[PDB]
This record gives sequence, C-alpha cells and structure tokens, in this order.
Amino acid sequence: MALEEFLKQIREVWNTYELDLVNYQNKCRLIRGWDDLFNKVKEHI
Amino acid sequence: KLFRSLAMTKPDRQLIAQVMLYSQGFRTAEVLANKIVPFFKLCDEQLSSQSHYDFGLRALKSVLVSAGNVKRERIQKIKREKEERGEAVDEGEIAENLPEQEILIQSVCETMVPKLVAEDIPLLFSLLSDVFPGVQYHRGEMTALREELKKVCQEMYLTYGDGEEVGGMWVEKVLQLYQITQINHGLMMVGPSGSGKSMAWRVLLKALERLEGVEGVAHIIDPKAISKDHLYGTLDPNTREW
Amino acid sequence: MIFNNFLARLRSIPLDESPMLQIQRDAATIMQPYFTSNGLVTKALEHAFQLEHIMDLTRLRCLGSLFSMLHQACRNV
Amino acid sequence: KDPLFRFFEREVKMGAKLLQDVRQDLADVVQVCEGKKKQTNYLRTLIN
Amino acid sequence: DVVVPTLDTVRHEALLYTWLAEHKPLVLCGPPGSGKTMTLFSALRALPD
Amino acid sequence: YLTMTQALEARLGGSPFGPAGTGKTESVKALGHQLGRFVLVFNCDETF
Amino acid sequence: IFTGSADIKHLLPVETQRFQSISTEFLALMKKVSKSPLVMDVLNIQGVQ
Ligand SMILES: Nc1ncnc2c1ncn2[C@@H]1O[C@H](COP(=O)(O)OP(=O)(O)OP(=O)(O)O)[C@@H](O)[C@H]1O
Ligand SMILES: Nc1ncnc2c1ncn2[C@@H]1O[C@H](COP(=O)(O)OP(=O)(O)O)[C@@H](O)[C@H]1O
Ligand SMILES: Nc1ncnc2c1ncn2[C@@H]1O[C@H](COP(=O)(O)OP(=O)(O)O)[C@@H](O)[C@H]1O
Ligand SMILES: [Mg+2]
Ligand SMILES: [Mg+2]
Repeated sequence: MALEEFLKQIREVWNTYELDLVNYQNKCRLIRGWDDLFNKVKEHI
Repeated sequence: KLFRSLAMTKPDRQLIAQVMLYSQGFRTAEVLANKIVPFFKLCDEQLSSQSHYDFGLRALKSVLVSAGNVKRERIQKIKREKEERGEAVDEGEIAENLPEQEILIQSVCETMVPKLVAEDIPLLFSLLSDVFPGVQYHRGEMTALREELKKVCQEMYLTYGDGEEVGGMWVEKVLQLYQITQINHGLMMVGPSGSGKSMAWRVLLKALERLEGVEGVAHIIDPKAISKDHLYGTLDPNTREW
Repeated sequence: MIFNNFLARLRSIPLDESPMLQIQRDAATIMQPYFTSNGLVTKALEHAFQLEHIMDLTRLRCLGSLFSMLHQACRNV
Repeated sequence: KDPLFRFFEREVKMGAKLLQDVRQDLADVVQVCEGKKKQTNYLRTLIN
Repeated sequence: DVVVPTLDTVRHEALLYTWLAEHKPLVLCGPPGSGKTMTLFSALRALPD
Repeated sequence: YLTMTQALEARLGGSPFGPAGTGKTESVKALGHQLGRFVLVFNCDETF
Repeated sequence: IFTGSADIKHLLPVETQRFQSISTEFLALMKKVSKSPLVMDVLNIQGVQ
C-alpha cells in the first residue's frame, strides 16, 4: 500500500509540475528554479 | 531477299464490320455496317484535323466490341427489369424489340466523343443525325459516382460542378475518362498545360477507391526525365544480364 | 475554378503548418469580391495576354505567382 | 447540317491561319531588314 | 559583394524575397550581365537560413 | 495467307508492310493459329 | 555580447550570422516550451535532447 502511493505522488507531481518561465528583456521567456527542479529529480530517483 | 514482302495498305473495313456485327447477334448487321463504315469515313474527312484523332480500323474494332458488350448489358437490364415487373421474359421478342441502332450510336458516343475538341462535338452530332436519323444519345447519369466525386472534391478543396454550373465540364471529362478506362486499357489525356487532367484522374481514382472498395495505387513516371535505358531496362553487353 | 480552389486552401490550410488561420480567413473575405468572374483579376489577366513578355505567357504561372505573394502578404500581416 | 459548308469552313480556317502566319513572318522579315527589330532564333532560321 | 541600391534593384529584391520566402521556384530572365545573380545573392543575405 | 504460305513453302520469311492499323501482326498471328503454331510477338527496338 | 555591441558585426560577420541562426533556433525552442510549460510536454518534444 505504501509503494503505490509513492507512485501516485510522483505521478501527480510530474503531471502538475511546470517549468518556471519569466520574461528576459522582452526578447524571450527564460527558465529559473534550476535548484528546486534538480532536487526534486534527485529525491524522486 | 530472305523475306517475301506483301503490301497491306487498305483493309476491307466494311466486310469486317458486317461479319463482326453478324457474329455478335445483330439482326441488322448489314445496314449497321453500311452506316458505320461510311460514318467513320465522314468523320475522317469532315472533322477538324487534330494530332490526337484516329478513325482507323482499331477505332472501328473498339466501337464494334463495345457495341456488342453494351448490347449484352441492355439484354441483361431488360431481363432484370421485366423480372422485377412481371413474368413475360422470352428471348424472341426481346431480341426483336431491341434498339440496335441506338446501341451502335451509344458505343460511338462513348468511344469517340471524349477525344473531340469543343467545336467538333456539334459536327459529330450532325454527322450522327445525317447518317443515323431519329436516333438520340442519352448518356447515363452515374449517380453514386457523382456523389463520390462531390465528396472527393470537397475533401481536397476542388470545385465540383454539374450541368452548366461552374465545374460541369471538368466533371463531364472525369466521367468520360472513367468510361474510356472501362473500355480501354490504354489512356491518353490530351490537352494544354493546366487543363485539369491531373486533378481529374486523381479525383476519379479516389472516387473509385471510395465507391468500389478496392484501393487504387498510382505510379507516376516521367518518361523523358530519365533515359530510355533507365525507363525500360538494359541488357549487359558483357555478362548478358538483364 | 482556380480562384475558388485558392480561396478554399487559404481559408483551410494554415501557412505555418489559430491566429494565422483567422488572418487567412479575413484576407480571403476581403479578396473575395476581386476573385470573381469579370473581376479586377480576370480583366487584368485578359489584358496581360495582349502584352509582350520575355517568355510565352501562361495563365497558371501568373496565378501561382499572385497566390504565392498573397500568402506572403498574409505572413506580413 | 451542310457537309459542303463544313468542308469550306475547315478550309477557310486553315487558310486564314496560314495567311496570318505567313504575313506576320514576312512583316517580321521586312522589319528586320530595315534594322528596326533585332533578329531572333526563329527569325534567324527563317532568314537562313 | 557590394550592391548600390537602385529602383529596379530594390523592386527585384522585394519580389525575390516574397517569392523565395515560401520556397517557390522561380527564374530570373534577362541579358547577360544584367545583375540577376547579384540580385539573387543580395536577396539571400536577407534569408540567413 | 497466300503470300505467307508461298514464302513458307520456299522456306522464306514473311514481311507484310504498310501503314499502321491494317492488321498485319493480327494477320500473321491468325495464320499461325490457323496452322496450330506457337506465335510469339516481339516488339523490336534499337536494343534488340 | 553579440547584439549589444554593434562593432562585432564588422569584425565577425560570419560569427554573427552563425550565432543569429542558433539564436533563432533557440528562440523557436523557447516559444515551443512557453506554449506548453508542462515539464513532460517539453520532454516529449520530438528530438529535444
Ligand atoms: N476542378 C478544379 N477546380 C478547381 N481547381 C482545380 C480544378 N482542377 C484543377 N484545379 C487546380 O488548377 C490547377 C490545374 O492543375 P492540374 O494538375 O489539374 O493541371 P494539368 O492539366 O494536369 O497540368 P499539366 O498538364 O500542365 O501538368 C492546379 O492548381 C489545381 O489545383
Ligand atoms: N545596382 C548595382 N549595384 C552595384 N553593382 C551593379 C548593380 N547593377 C549591376 N551591377 C554590376 O553588374 C554586374 C552584374 O553581373 P552578374 O550579376 O554576374 O550578371 P548575371 O546576373 O547575368 O550573371 C555585377 O558585376 C555588378 O557589379
Ligand atoms: N480481317 C480482320 N478482321 C477483323 N479485325 C481485324 C482484321 N484485320 C485487322 N483487324 C483489327 O485491327 C486491329 C489492329 O490490327 P494490327 O494487326 O494491330 O495492325 P498493325 O498491322 O498496325 O499491327 C486489331 O485489333 C484487329 O482486331
Ligand atoms: Mg498536369
Ligand atoms: Mg503490329
């Protein structure tokens, strides 16, 4: 019962996780929050 | 000097037509031949000269074979129509009450009309009236084929038409191409650049696909974009391999 | 026939592969009265046949050029 | 419906087409001969 | 490389851009040395891809 | 048939000639089938 | 360093053109990411890696 609930939480995190994009000098839409995404990937692995 | 040469220049078209109409079951074979061979001569010596016109023995043979075939189809349609309308089927009266002249005119119009220019169609119909008085040609209206053409044109953004509407002439050409494909295994679509030939045959192929349920595969070959050796094949001068 | 085909393709197929298709429909609606029988384009094309050109004049060559640069006008918008 | 008119109509079509072609070619020839217009490939072959 | 701007030059630049933008084939016709290839290459410098 | 049979009796070939559509190949095939022979039709070109 | 300094165009024209091509490709990638900010949608882009 515990293992599947790990699977469902990972499922909902990764189907609701969005990259943090912000404007850069009105030229593009760059991404921040590298550390949080990387830590999430390490902890899920 | 190793061959005996014979000049075969003028075939006896009248005798050929007479015998081949007599064999197929035409009761009026003699008059039909004597009306159809001079008809082809009149077409040769009265219609406008075009590089895509042939009124020779092959055309006459195709007309006679198609006339026989459509005669069998007319006998079959009379059979089924009489069967579904009553019980009076007998070969004698049906063979006797058969428009053989109309059958011949139908074969002529199915074989010769599609290749004529726009201005020669009244010429051909005037010749038909002169040689075959009273007989009229009423082409069949292939309905399901027409709705399938409508669907194919709508799917591929093409302008369907009917009668005198915008699109009627191209649809008529598609129908004539369908008829000639049924009659002949060798097809040429002759006309100036961008006259709708490619779209016509593509639409006909897709319509036959969606109507008869058999899938049509088209191989488009440019015969002059490659050498004849690449088009037909090479025999190796050394190893004699093909 | 060709005008109807071009208008249908403009109103149906996007140029990118939607705002683009909406622009296409608006442009086709604006160009509709000109793309008609005895319209500006038809009379101009008829008159173009009377002029002399560096190569032989074909109707579909001019029509394709016109349609291509109308597509480019849509891209510009 | 008149075959004679049909034949005559074909004949006049062919004659008119050939007459216009020949007259246009001869006009191009005489214009070339005065130097008014440049000599083209078809005109070169026709003059030759 | 250098091209002096001119009325015919800029008009042909616009036409060449509006024709090559959609990958449509075309032919430049004219007497030798008229500037057909110069006009084409000067239109290609506006299309870096 | 008469000419081709005379050629065959003399152990010579048959060369019917004329404009296309006069039934030369068909006549040769019909004669060969009349004698119950295996008639092969070859479309010759420069590669033969 | 490329856009801000206008003198680099004179010194490095081909370098500027190459970087411009890479910049257009990267901006197309950025637009594709922005229209679908979901992480998996970015991951399922064809040939993204
Ligand atoms: N029935 C039609 N309604 C509308 N547009 C059509 C129709 N038929 C063809 N077209 C369009 O008009 C043009 C004619 O091209 P098509 O391939 O049909 O000509 P074609 O006679 O086969 O050409 P060619 O012999 O020069 O290769 C194309 O742009 C085609 O999309
Ligand atoms: N507007 C212009 N500005 C600068 N040079 C020009 C201009 N128009 C023509 N030229 C010159 O004319 C020549 C055109 O020749 P080229 O384009 O090679 O002919 P083609 O296009 O027939 O091959 C070039 O060398 C160019 O220097
Ligand atoms: N005596 C004949 N009776 C019936 N049909 C004939 C006769 N002679 C020729 N034909 C028809 O003419 C057509 C063309 O003849 P063909 O032999 O192909 O001419 P070619 O000599 O040019 O090859 C054939 O389809 C054939 O049916
Ligand atoms: Mg075509
Ligand atoms: Mg033969």
